[PDB]
This record gives sequence, C-alpha cells and structure tokens, in this order.
Amino acid sequence: RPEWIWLALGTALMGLGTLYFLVKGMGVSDPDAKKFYAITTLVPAIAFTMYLSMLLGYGLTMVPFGGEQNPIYWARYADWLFTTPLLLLDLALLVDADQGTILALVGADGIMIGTGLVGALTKVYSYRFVWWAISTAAMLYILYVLFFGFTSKAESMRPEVASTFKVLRNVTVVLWSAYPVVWLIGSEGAGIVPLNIETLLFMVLDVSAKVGFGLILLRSR
Amino acid sequence: RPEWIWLALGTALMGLGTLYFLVKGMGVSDPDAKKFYAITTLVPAIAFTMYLSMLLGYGLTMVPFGGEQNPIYWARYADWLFTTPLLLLDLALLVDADQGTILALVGADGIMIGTGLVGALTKVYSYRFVWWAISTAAMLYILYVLFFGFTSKAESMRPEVASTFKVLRNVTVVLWSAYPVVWLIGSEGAGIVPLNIETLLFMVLDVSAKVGFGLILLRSR
Amino acid sequence: RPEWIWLALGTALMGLGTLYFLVKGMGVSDPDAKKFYAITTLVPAIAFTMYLSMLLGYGLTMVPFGGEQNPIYWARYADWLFTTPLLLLDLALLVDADQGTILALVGADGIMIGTGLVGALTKVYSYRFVWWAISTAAMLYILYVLFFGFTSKAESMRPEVASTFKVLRNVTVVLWSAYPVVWLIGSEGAGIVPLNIETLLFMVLDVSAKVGFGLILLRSR
Ligand SMILES: CC(C)CCC[C@H](C)CCC[C@@H](C)CCC[C@H](C)CCOC[C@H](COP(=O)(O)OC[C@@H](O)COP(=O)(O)O)OCC[C@@H](C)CCC[C@H](C)CCC[C@@H](C)CCCC(C)C
Ligand SMILES: CC(C)CCC[C@H](C)CCC[C@@H](C)CCC[C@H](C)CCOC[C@H](COP(=O)(O)OC[C@@H](O)COP(=O)(O)O)OCC[C@@H](C)CCC[C@H](C)CCC[C@@H](C)CCCC(C)C
Ligand SMILES: CC(C)CCC[C@H](C)CCC[C@@H](C)CCC[C@H](C)CCOC[C@H](COP(=O)(O)OC[C@@H](O)COP(=O)(O)O)OCC[C@@H](C)CCC[C@H](C)CCC[C@@H](C)CCCC(C)C
Ligand SMILES: CC(C)CCC[C@H](C)CCC[C@@H](C)CCC[C@H](C)CCOC[C@H](COP(=O)(O)OC[C@@H](O)COP(=O)(O)O)OCC[C@@H](C)CCC[C@H](C)CCC[C@@H](C)CCCC(C)C
Ligand SMILES: CC(C)CCC[C@H](C)CCC[C@@H](C)CCC[C@H](C)CCOC[C@H](COP(=O)(O)OC[C@@H](O)COP(=O)(O)O)OCC[C@@H](C)CCC[C@H](C)CCC[C@@H](C)CCCC(C)C
Ligand SMILES: CC(C)CCC[C@H](C)CCC[C@@H](C)CCC[C@H](C)CCOC[C@H](COP(=O)(O)OC[C@@H](O)COP(=O)(O)O)OCC[C@@H](C)CCC[C@H](C)CCC[C@@H](C)CCCC(C)C
Ligand SMILES: CC(C)CCC[C@H](C)CCC[C@@H](C)CCC[C@H](C)CCOC[C@H](COP(=O)(O)OC[C@@H](O)COP(=O)(O)O)OCC[C@@H](C)CCC[C@H](C)CCC[C@@H](C)CCCC(C)C
Ligand SMILES: CC(C)CCC[C@H](C)CCC[C@@H](C)CCC[C@H](C)CCOC[C@H](COP(=O)(O)OC[C@@H](O)COP(=O)(O)O)OCC[C@@H](C)CCC[C@H](C)CCC[C@@H](C)CCCC(C)C
Ligand SMILES: CC(C)CCC[C@H](C)CCC[C@@H](C)CCC[C@H](C)CCOC[C@H](COP(=O)(O)OC[C@@H](O)COP(=O)(O)O)OCC[C@@H](C)CCC[C@H](C)CCC[C@@H](C)CCCC(C)C
Ligand SMILES: *C/C=C(C)/C=C/C=C(C)/C=C/C1=C(C)CCCC1(C)C
Ligand SMILES: *C/C=C(C)/C=C/C=C(C)/C=C/C1=C(C)CCCC1(C)C
Ligand SMILES: *C/C=C(C)/C=C/C=C(C)/C=C/C1=C(C)CCCC1(C)C
Repeated sequence: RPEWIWLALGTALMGLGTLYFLVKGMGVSDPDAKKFYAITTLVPAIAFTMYLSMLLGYGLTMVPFGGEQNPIYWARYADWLFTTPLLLLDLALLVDADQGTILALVGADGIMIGTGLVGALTKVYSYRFVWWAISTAAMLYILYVLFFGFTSKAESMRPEVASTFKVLRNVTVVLWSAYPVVWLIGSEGAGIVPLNIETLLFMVLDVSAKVGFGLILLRSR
Repeated sequence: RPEWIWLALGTALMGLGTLYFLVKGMGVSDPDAKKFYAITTLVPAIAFTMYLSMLLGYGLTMVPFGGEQNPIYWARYADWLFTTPLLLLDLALLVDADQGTILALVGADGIMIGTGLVGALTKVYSYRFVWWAISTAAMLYILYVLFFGFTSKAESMRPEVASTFKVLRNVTVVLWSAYPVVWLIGSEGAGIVPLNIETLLFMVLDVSAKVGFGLILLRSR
Repeated sequence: RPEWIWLALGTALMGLGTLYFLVKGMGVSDPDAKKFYAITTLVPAIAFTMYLSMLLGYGLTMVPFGGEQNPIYWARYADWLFTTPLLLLDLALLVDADQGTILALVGADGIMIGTGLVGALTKVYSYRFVWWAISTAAMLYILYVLFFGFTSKAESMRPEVASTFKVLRNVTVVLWSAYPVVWLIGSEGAGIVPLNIETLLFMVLDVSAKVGFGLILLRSR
C-alpha cells in the first residue's frame, strides 16, 4: 500500500532531474559537452518514465515468489538495465576511450543487471541467490575495472575531470554496493524488511545515483 | 476479420520494398552509399517480417483493454521500435555526425516508441493517454531536433542531399504526426474508428514512410 | 528428464571457457587485442549464464506446441541472439571495418535469430517452417556476406589473421548449417529425434562454435 508515496516522490524528483537537466544541459554543447549532457539526461528521462510505470503499476498483479506485486520490480530492472549501461558509458567515456574496455565493461554491466533480473524472476525457492551471487561477481568486475579506470590516468586534460571522476567513483561504488545489500535483505531476497523499506531504500539509491551523478557531471561540465 | 487484406497487402508491399532495395541498393557501395543502403534496407526487412507476424498473428488472443486481439499491436510496436531508430539514424547520419546529437535523438526516439508501447499495453481504463501524452512530448522532441537538423547546415556536399533531406523532413513530419492522431482516435486510444481503419491507416503510413523514405534515399543516392 | 546431464556439462564447459578466457585473454591488450579478447569473452560469459538458466529452467513449464518444456528453448534463443551478433562482429572486425557492411550483417543476423525465435514460439501447427524458411534465407545471407568477407582481402597485416579467418569461416559455416538442420529435424521442427538429442546436438554445436572460435582467436592473438 505505502509504496505510492515513495514512488510518487521518485516520479516527481526524477522527472524534475530530467527537465532541469534539459534546461541546464542544452546550452553550449556540440561534441563532448553535448555527449555528456545527452548521455546523462537520457538516464533521468528513462528513470522518470519507469517511475511513473512503477507508481501506476500496469500489466498484471501476479506473484513470482511472495505476496508482493511484480510491476514494481520489473520496472526497477528496466530502469537499471538502461541506466547502468549509459552511466557506465558516460564515466568510461570521460577517461578511457578504448573500444575493448568500454564494450567489455558494458557487456559485464549487461549481464549484471540482466542476470539480477533472472534471479529476481526465478520461481524456485532457493537459487535466486545463485543468480544473486553471479550478479555479485559481475558487479565486482565492473568495480575492479573502475579501479583500473581511475588507475590508468593517461590522456587527461584539466584537473576538474580528475576530481569529478574521483567523487563519481566513490558515489558509484557506494550506491552500487548498497544495491545488492538492499536487494538481498529486502525486496526479492529474504524479506528481512517489510515492504515499504525496499521501495524507500532502492529509490534513495536510485535518485541519489542518477540525479547525484548528473549533478557531479553538471559540476564537471 | 478484415485486417488480413490490409496486412497481406502490407506483407507483399513491404517484402517487395525489401527485395527491390536489396537489388537496387547493392551496386556500387562500400562506405557512405552502402551505409545508407544497408540502414534503409534493414528497415523494410524488419517491417516485412513483422507484417507476416501480424498477418499470421502468433502468440495468443488475449485482450489488454477491448474486444480486439493483441498480436497485431505488439507487432506494430516491434516494427516501429526498430524502424524508427534506424530511419532517424539514417537521416541524422546524412547531416549531423555529432555523437551527442545522434545518441540523444535515438534515446528520445527509444522512449517515444517504448513508452507508446507502455501506454498501449496498460490495463487500466483511463491513463493510456498519460503515456500517450509522454509519447507526444517525445515525438515533439524528435521533430524539434529535426528542425535543428535542417537549420544547422554546416558540413554539406552536393545540393542533392539538401533537397533529399528537405522532402524527407516533410514526409517524416507528416507521417509521424499522422501516427499519433490515428493511434489516439482508433486502435488503442478511444475507438472512434471501427477496426479495419486502424490497420488500413497505420499500414498506409507504415509503407509510405518506409518505402517512401527508402525511395527518396534511392533518389538521393 | 535426461537434458540435465547435457546442460550441466554445457554449464561447466562454457563457464570454464569464460573463466579460462578471462585469464588467458587479459594479458597484454589495450586496443585491437583487448577488443578481440573482450568481444570473444563476453560470448562464453553469456552462454554460461544462459546454460545455468537452461539447466535450472526457471519461469514456468508451459508448452508452445508439443509435450516439451519452454525454458530450454527460450534460453537457447537468448544465447544465440547475443552470441551470434558478437561473434559475427568479431570476425567482421578482423577483416572488414565498413560501417555499412557490419551494420547490415548484424541486422541480418538479428532477424536470423529473432525470426528463428518467432518461428520457435508460433502456436499454429504448420507455419513454423515459414519462419524457419525466412531464417534460412537470413542465415544464407550471413554466409554469402562471409563469402565476400573472405573474398575482399584488402587491408591485411600478418599472414596469421588470414589463416585464422580461413579456419574460422569453415567452422562457422559448418556449425551454423548444423544449427538449422538439427532445429528442423528435432527440437521445435518436426520431432524426428526424441528429446535428448536436441540438447546434445545443439550443445555440441554451441560449445564447439563459441569455445572453438574463442580458441581459434586465442591462436590468432
Ligand atoms: C539491448 C539493450 C537492453 C541494452 C542497451 C545497451 C546499449 C547498447 C548501450 C549504449 C552504449 C552506446 C552509447 C555506445 C557508443 C558508441 C560510440 C559513440 C561509437 C564511437 O566509435 C569510436 C570508438 C571505437 O573505438 P576504437 O578502439 O577506435 O575501435 C572501433 C572499431 O569497432 C571500428 O572498426 P575497426 O576497428 O575494425 O576499424 O568507440 C567505440 C567504443 C564503444 C563505446 C562501442 C559500443 C558498441 C555497442 C553500442 C555496444 C552494444 C552492447 C551489446 C552487445 C550489449 C549486450 C548485452 C549482453 C548481456 C549480451
Ligand atoms: C544475458 C543477460 C542479458 C540475461 C539474459 C536474461 C533473459 C533476458 C531472460 C528474460 C526472460 C523473462 C522475460 C521471463 C519471464 C517469465 C514470466 C514470469 C512468465 C510470464 O507469465 C506472466 C507473468 C507471470 O508469470 P506466471 O504466468 O504467473 O508464471 C507461472 C505461474 O503460473 C506459476 O508460478 P509458480 O510455480 O512460481 O507458482 O507476468 C507477466 C510478467 C512479464 C511482463 C515479465 C517481463 C519482465 C520485464 C518487463 C522485461 C524487460 C524487457 C527489456 C527492458 C529487457 C531487455 C533485454 C535486452 C538485453 C535485449
Ligand atoms: C546497503 C548498505 C548498508 C551497504 C553500505 C555499503 C558501503 C557502500 C561500502 C563501504 C566501502 C568503502 C569502505 C569504500 C572505500 C573507498 C576509499 C575511501 C576511496 C579511496 O579514496 C580516498 C579518498 C580520500 O583520500 P585522499 O587521499 O584525499 O584521496 C585523493 C587521491 O586519489 C589523490 O587525488 P588525485 O589522484 O586525483 O590527484 O576519498 C575519501 C572517500 C569518502 C568519499 C568515503 C565515503 C563514506 C561512506 C562509504 C559513505 C556511506 C553512504 C551510503 C552507503 C549510505 C547508505 C544508505 C543506507 C540506508 C542503505
Ligand atoms: C535495444 C533495441 C530495442 C534498440 C535497438 C536500437 C539500436 C541500438 C540503434 C542503432 C544505431 C546504430 C546503428 C549506431 C551507429 C554507430 C556508429 C556506426 C559508430 C561510429 O562512431 C563514430 C561516431 C562517434 O562520434 P564522436 O563525436 O567522434 O564520439 C565517439 C566516442 O564515443 C568515441 O570515444 P571517445 O570520444 O571517448 O574517444 O559516431 C557515433 C555516433 C552514434 C551513431 C553512436 C550510437 C551508440 C549506440 C549504438 C546507441 C545505442 C542506443 C541505446 C542506449 C538505446 C536505449 C533505449 C532507451 C529508451 C533506454
Ligand atoms: C524506456 C522505454 C524503452 C520503455 C520501457 C518499457 C518496458 C520495455 C516495458 C515492457 C514490459 C511488457 C513486456 C509487459 C507486458 C505484460 C503482458 C500484458 C502480460 C503477460 O501475460 C500474457 C499476455 C496477456 O496478459 P494477461 O495475462 O491477460 O494480463 C492480465 C490478465 O489476466 C487480466 O487483465 P485485466 O485486469 O486488464 O482484465 O499476453 C502475451 C503478451 C506478451 C507477449 C507482450 C509482449 C510485447 C512485445 C511482443 C514486446 C516486444 C519485445 C522487444 C522488441 C522490446 C525491446 C525492448 C528493448 C528496448 C531492450
Ligand atoms: C492523422 C491526420 C489526419 C493528421 C494529419 C496531420 C498533418 C501531418 C500535419 C500538418 C503539419 C504541416 C502544416 C507542416 C508544415 C511544414 C512546412 C510547409 C515546411 C516548410 O517548408 C516549406 C516548403 C516549401 O517552401 P519553399 O520556400 O519553396 O522551401 C524551400 C526552402 O527551405 C529553401 O531550400 P534550401 O534551404 O534547401 O536551399 O515545403 C512545402 C511543404 C509541403 C511538402 C506540404 C505538405 C502537405 C500536407 C502536410 C500533406 C498531408 C498528407 C498526410 C497528413 C495524409 C494523411 C493520411 C490520412 C488518411 C491520415
Ligand atoms: C537489442 C539486442 C538484443 C541486440 C544486441 C546487439 C548489439 C547491438 C550488437 C553489438 C555490436 C557493437 C559491439 C558495435 C560496435 C561499434 C564500434 C565500436 C564503433 C566504432 O565506430 C567506428 C566505425 C564507423 O564506421 P565508418 O564507416 O567510419 O562510419 C561511422 C559513422 O556512423 C560515424 O558518423 P558519420 O559517418 O556521419 O561521420 O565502426 C562502426 C561500425 C559498426 C560496428 C557500428 C554498429 C552500430 C550499432 C552498435 C548496431 C546496433 C544494431 C541494432 C539496430 C540491431 C537491430 C535488430 C534488428 C533485427 C531490428
Ligand atoms: C525483427 C526480429 C528481431 C524479430 C522480432 C520478434 C519479436 C522480438 C517477438 C517476440 C515476442 C514474444 C516475446 C511473444 C511470446 C508470447 C508468449 C508465448 C505468451 C506469454 O504467455 C506465457 C508464456 C506461454 O504462453 P501461453 O500463455 O501458454 O500462450 C497461449 C495459451 O494459453 C494457449 O496456446 P495454444 O493455443 O497453442 O494451446 O510463457 C512464458 C514465456 C515468455 C517468458 C516468452 C519470452 C521469450 C524469451 C525469454 C524472450 C527473450 C528476450 C530478449 C533477449 C529479446 C531481445 C529483443 C531485442 C532485439 C530488443
Ligand atoms: C546437421 C548436419 C547433419 C549438417 C551438416 C552440414 C555441413 C555443415 C555442410 C557441408 C558444407 C561443406 C561442403 C562446405 C565446403 C567448404 C569448402 C571446403 C571451403 C573451401 O576452402 C577449402 C579449404 C582447403 O582448400 P585449400 O585450397 O588448401 O584452401 C586454401 C586457400 O583459400 C588459399 O589460402 P589463402 O587464400 O588464405 O592464401 O578448406 C578445406 C575445408 C575443410 C575444413 C572441410 C570440413 C569438413 C566437414 C564440413 C566437417 C563436418 C563437421 C560437422 C558438420 C559435424 C556435424 C555434427 C552432427 C552430429 C550434427
Ligand atoms: C539509476 C539506477 C541505478 C544506477 C541502478 C543500479 C543497480 C545496480 C548496480 C544493481 C545491482 C544488483 C546486483 C549486483 C545483484 C542483485 C540485483 C541488483 C540489480 C540489485
Ligand atoms: C515504419 C514505421 C514507422 C516510421 C513508424 C512510426 C511510428 C511513430 C512515430 C509512432 C508514434 C506514436 C506516438 C507519438 C504516440 C502513440 C504511439 C505511437 C507509436 C503511435
Ligand atoms: C553459441 C551459439 C551460436 C553460434 C548459435 C548459432 C545459431 C544459429 C546460427 C541458428 C540458426 C537458426 C536458423 C537458421 C533457423 C532455425 C533457428 C536457428 C536459430 C536454429
């Protein structure tokens, strides 16, 4: 029942992030700047849409495993499924311009979310965590590769990008670790937390990561 | 019942467009020419497949909201979902070669179709138009960005490309405005038109946009 | 019932291919080398995941047309659906660097698998082969274009790449012809083979194509 407040809050917040970014972003940009802007604006857009989809909750109300709906989750996975990739793309793009690197990273990302979804939807009783574990592995890979990202400085311009990246990586890591813990504990893991919590926590992370990173990139640009 | 004539007509027409384009297209092309050819040939291909899928209508016969089937619609959304992107890609490619621009544009496109689909499938009674409205917004964005496309001449070769683009934008705009009106009025909107009409109108636009643009690009190349 | 041995074998085998390739691959690579490595490592990854999904068989146990499950097949199509594209991408990348060429090829690929899936899921009795036929056409196109790939030597470095490609094309063709024959005869075609066979044969091809090509590329690099 409660979910609606959190989700509505999210819809508004994210939507706002989107709009705001369209305005702020636009400005003086053709290449790099516009690339960053577009990439980081699309995210919020998506997230907003999805949030409205989550709030309204279309489709049907069937249970995969529990006594909780399925539209919410599905939506989440769509959100993260496009978001993540794009976000990763942006950050990577700021530093590394290696085809192999990026491609690999986005593929790894792909299976992270995707497999997470697999696990989320698995009907069986105890093996959702098998998938979770694989998701964990993938996530770790993304992070390790981010370690490299930072590490390998190479082609760098102004100092600002370095700092932006520095804060960006911390936020990223944090938020992105939070994801799996919250997932495991609540939502589609064990069910340690009631229900509300899932939505609140997950939304907290969502908005913080997307709008936060958007703002850090706003700071950078 | 009637739908089969329209859809069969479409299957044949589109298929023909595809084949024809394979022949016509092929020729002297490696880079640009081949890029244009491939990009504009794939569309028709897809549309044909989908049209056969629509005509045969696989899956199941369940109703989202009404007393009309669901294979047709779904198919349509797949069609537009790949088509649009590719078409937009081609046109953009002809003028603007800005990563940001293109990416943004295709993302916007993405949510246009996608969200359209969301709205199309929503089970609730009155909120399909909420999604429709968002779809409207997105569409508008695509168009506005096309205004820019034209506007920003910059790097240009022969005069022919300018003219081709000129006719292309008109056709595009027209057809693409028609989409939403027809959608709203018939199919999955209100249901002002019987049923037949949905198929006929939507097909008219389809074939005209894809084969027409293909032919305009045929003219250009 | 039997399927589990084949699928478990596959999970292990493929997983091993993935891991092994992460180790072997990694090494000295930034550009080309890393591109090849990443591209060819992702495949196995995917295949593994999917194989675990196939072995465990989540979702539900409904029949499209027969008395055999649906998770297996679905999984297969996901596997091939990403795999193929990536594999094709890698091979193409080794020779041809033509946007048009590649894009076209991957689009053709796209409909190959995709349409194959369409056919696979069609509920009707006799028209699965219509789709199959279209899939056949597409496959053929991929192969013909590969004929060109070989044919058009152009920009070439060392001799090793030529040989690698030479073995790669043979393997590719072979395996890829095998697919459709096995499909038609067993699984979702007629049902000439019991059930086991489908899994065994299809897995044989899978592992051989992915790990084999991976190894040929390992040889090359
Ligand atoms: C399906 C949905 C749900 C998922 C949506 C995800 C979405 C696909 C992700 C968006 C990422 C986009 C924005 C990529 C951006 C491309 C970039 C603008 C192109 C610039 O181009 C220049 C360099 C190439 O670098 P460079 O080193 O010079 O090499 C290049 C040789 O290719 C050339 O040709 P050659 O070398 O032969 O001459 O930047 C090229 C570097 C990279 C940025 C290229 C990215 C390729 C492509 C878009 C990735 C698709 C990912 C999928 C396969 C995901 C699979 C999911 C799995 C779980 C299965
Ligand atoms: C390599 C990576 C990438 C990973 C590969 C993963 C691969 C993509 C797998 C996904 C396959 C999914 C779609 C299977 C979902 C099956 C679904 C539950 C069953 C459909 O039945 C209707 C369902 C409820 O099931 P129900 O019928 O009740 O099932 C059985 C009960 O009768 C008894 O169950 P029990 O025994 O437990 O009691 O409800 C309706 C629910 C549906 C609408 C669920 C769809 C999820 C979400 C909306 C999809 C997102 C779409 C894209 C953004 C994805 C991009 C992919 C790209 C990379 C290309
Ligand atoms: C679900 C929950 C329960 C799970 C939570 C798990 C949590 C995410 C995991 C913790 C993992 C931590 C330990 C990561 C550690 C990173 C490490 C500090 C970064 C290394 O770099 C250190 C710099 C400062 O050192 P300094 O030497 O000055 O560095 C500059 C040079 O690199 C020169 O610069 P240059 O090279 O550019 O010239 O950064 C200083 C770093 C700060 C920014 C540290 C941030 C604190 C903390 C992690 C925030 C917690 C917030 C959320 C988890 C909230 C949860 C919400 C809940 C309700 C779920
Ligand atoms: C999932 C399905 C249903 C949807 C299918 C849609 C399908 C993905 C769309 C097809 C569009 C394709 C054909 C793109 C063509 C790429 C083009 C050939 C690559 C050429 O490359 C050169 C320039 C880069 O330009 P340039 O300015 O020089 O910059 C580049 C820096 O990236 C490099 O690296 P760096 O700069 O760091 O050195 O052209 C690069 C410009 C653009 C053309 C790049 C496009 C990237 C990628 C393919 C877009 C994927 C879109 C998704 C995320 C959709 C999301 C859906 C949403 C609703 C969520
Ligand atoms: C940011 C953008 C991109 C937007 C994000 C959007 C996101 C992608 C959302 C899509 C999620 C979809 C798939 C949910 C569909 C649920 C479906 C209706 C339910 C499944 O149940 C079987 C259905 C009929 O439902 P039914 O069971 O009757 O439902 C309830 C009744 O019991 C009582 O209903 P009521 O209360 O109204 O009486 O029939 C079977 C119908 C299915 C086969 C429908 C699938 C649609 C179409 C074929 C998908 C295209 C696939 C790709 C081309 C998409 C590319 C995505 C990429 C960008 C990666
Ligand atoms: C669902 C339905 C009911 C909804 C229908 C809605 C409809 C789509 C919306 C109408 C929107 C219209 C008003 C758009 C206006 C565009 C505007 C004219 C273009 C501006 O440019 C004008 C040029 C000629 O001026 P000129 O000065 O010579 O221009 C050359 C210089 O740019 C120098 O050139 P350069 O810069 O290159 O050197 O173009 C002249 C333009 C013509 C090509 C105008 C086309 C007419 C009309 C729109 C066709 C209708 C067809 C379909 C809607 C059919 C419906 C089917 C139904 C059953 C649903
Ligand atoms: C949805 C899921 C299920 C499917 C997943 C499939 C996944 C999308 C496939 C992965 C393939 C990826 C890895 C592509 C790699 C891109 C590569 C690194 C970018 C390098 O970039 C440089 C050259 C461009 O070459 P070059 O000749 O110099 O031209 C370029 C002009 O674009 C620039 O701009 P301009 O020319 O204007 O200046 O390499 C560019 C050449 C090509 C490699 C570009 C590829 C574009 C894009 C990624 C393809 C998407 C495919 C979809 C539409 C599939 C549809 C499915 C159908 C059944 C509907
Ligand atoms: C141009 C190309 C690309 C081709 C375009 C093709 C296009 C993509 C089409 C796909 C549309 C699919 C998803 C439709 C599937 C409908 C499904 C069977 C019905 C859903 O109902 C639940 C089903 C069992 O059906 P059921 O309810 O029993 O049906 C009727 C009975 O009541 C009586 O039947 P009968 O009359 O025969 O007795 O079970 C649950 C099964 C589902 C989970 C099936 C999903 C398949 C697989 C997991 C999807 C992979 C996802 C991605 C990797 C795809 C990437 C796409 C990208 C290119 C973007
Ligand atoms: C489902 C099943 C039943 C269906 C099976 C169908 C089967 C796939 C279809 C057969 C199609 C065949 C006939 C393809 C023919 C290719 C042809 C030989 C290649 C041409 O090139 C010839 C070279 C050697 O000539 P040579 O003159 O020395 O060439 C070097 C110069 O190009 C200079 O070099 P360069 O230009 O670089 O300087 O290659 C010599 C080529 C060998 C590598 C030939 C391989 C043998 C055979 C096809 C293997 C069968 C394995 C599987 C089908 C197993 C099935 C498993 C079942 C249980 C299903
Ligand atoms: C805007 C949304 C963002 C940035 C979402 C990110 C989500 C994740 C990094 C999720 C990771 C997960 C796992 C590692 C395992 C369980 C499933 C997930 C999706 C919670
Ligand atoms: C070959 C097919 C083409 C070019 C199809 C294009 C379709 C559209 C531009 C559809 C637009 C829509 C909206 C703006 C809102 C309602 C849903 C749509 C898909 C009709
Ligand atoms: C690792 C997996 C690989 C390389 C799989 C490849 C699969 C194919 C080439 C499948 C081709 C098909 C047809 C031509 C028609 C029937 C359906 C398929 C998928 C068996």
